Amino acid sequence: NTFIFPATFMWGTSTSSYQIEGGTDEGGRTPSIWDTFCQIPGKVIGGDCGDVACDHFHHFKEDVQLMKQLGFLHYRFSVAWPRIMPAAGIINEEGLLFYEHLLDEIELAGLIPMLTLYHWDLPQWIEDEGGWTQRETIQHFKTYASVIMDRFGERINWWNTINEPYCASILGYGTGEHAPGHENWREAFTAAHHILMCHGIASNLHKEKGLTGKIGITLNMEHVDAASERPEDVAAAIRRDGFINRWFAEPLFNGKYPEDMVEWYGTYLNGLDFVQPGDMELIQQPGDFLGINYYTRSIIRSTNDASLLQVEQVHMEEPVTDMGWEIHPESFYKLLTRIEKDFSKGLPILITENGAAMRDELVNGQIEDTGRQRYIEEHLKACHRFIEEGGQLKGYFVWSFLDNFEWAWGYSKRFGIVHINYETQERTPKQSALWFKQMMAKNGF
Ligand SMILES: OC[C@H]1O[C@@H](O[C@H]2[C@H](O)[C@@H](O)[C@H](O[C@H]3[C@H](O)[C@@H](O)[C@H](O[C@H]4[C@H](O)[C@@H](O)[C@H](O)O[C@@H]4CO)O[C@@H]3CO)O[C@@H]2CO)[C@H](O)[C@@H](O)[C@@H]1O
Repeated sequence: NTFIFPATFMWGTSTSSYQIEGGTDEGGRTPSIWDTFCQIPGKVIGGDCGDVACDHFHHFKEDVQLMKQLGFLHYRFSVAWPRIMPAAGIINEEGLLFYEHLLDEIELAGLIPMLTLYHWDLPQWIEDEGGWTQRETIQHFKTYASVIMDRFGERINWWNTINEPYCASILGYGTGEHAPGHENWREAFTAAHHILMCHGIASNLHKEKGLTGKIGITLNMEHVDAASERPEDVAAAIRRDGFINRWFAEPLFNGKYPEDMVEWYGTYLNGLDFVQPGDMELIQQPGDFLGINYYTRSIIRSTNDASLLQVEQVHMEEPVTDMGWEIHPESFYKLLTRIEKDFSKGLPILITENGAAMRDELVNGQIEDTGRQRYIEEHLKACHRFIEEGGQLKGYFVWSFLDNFEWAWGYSKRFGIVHINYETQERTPKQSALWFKQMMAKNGF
């Protein structure tokens, strides 16, 4: 019962600019879609916003240091587009300088970075122009991806293009639940096609510059089980699987959308009119690795309701996070397995986000987060059984170095291995972070 991981296995943590940085009106930065969205009554638990957050804008030196001391080799962060492109075609030099310095600190501690170009903080001025439902957005993206790549990239070992196109498009324009908060399936599907092109856009800029860094997109995926053996339930689960995974995984690897999904969406796709000649080829570029974010599985059953997919998530109460999310590590094994067979057929796979939000309690200045630790460990064994069976898992970034703006959940949800005290801003590593330090040292509990 030992779990030793490969020699070269990549151990990191991740964050995201809007969720940790704060300094929203500082340093030339202008409002993102989330600064607006967060203000709409009822959209984010408690009214919470990304103002201040963990204030990583001023604390960046100690955070990257706390990583070093926690025995991390890799750090995955994102760049806040609004810090870089605060208005149309301007290039804010003070914003580039924050990341440059952040990168100085990174290399000073001897850490290896991964920069995510897009992690959901679209500059509002772009949403004003139409947001992700306009092709022109892609040109703006180009502008933004070009600056970051000239300014860095002799320096960046790992490029991550889009984080989770599913959330920014589907939840962003479709269900309303993420910024900017639209409820329009036509837009959602239009936006998903544009964001997926930006991965391509950025993949082209990367080769035209001849950079040596690895590059890849990140999809959030979810394993999907039918609720019962009834056929309409089996059908239901096929639809959920197409809706999160195949709609985004298919174009990237095979240059097409899932036909059953295209048939199901029908009128909302307006005959794929948003697809110009050459787009799908632009999209279909798996690059150097597949980034995956995984948290839980869905148990799906069919309904005959008014929703796009006509599906119901059966709400499992068995081991769950503070988010109602079920801990089912076996399913992380079955998802990794399926990703290799379809789509990724030998390309390196990186888990760019994996973690859990449990209720925390400070006790004698320590955090006994046995749930979070239990959850990480279990999924790491699921990650282990997949390696050994010939799985191309090369890396694993624990989601969230720090407790942070947990989107629509606000600050009510804590995913950090390092506890943030929002009254004083002081960082305090939790028992799980101490566990992760011993684990990377022995390279495998
Ligand atoms: O929040 C931290 C974390 O989250 C990630 O983004 C998450 C979201 O937090 C979350 O809101 C979201 O929840 C889903 C869910 O997976 C679906 O089952 C669901 O589908 C619904 C639907 O909204 C209805 O239209 C319909 O009638 O049925 C179904 C249920 O049957 O909708 C929601 C949104 O409410 O999903 C995300 C994961 O996919 C990030 O991925 C990550 O970075 C974060 O750390």
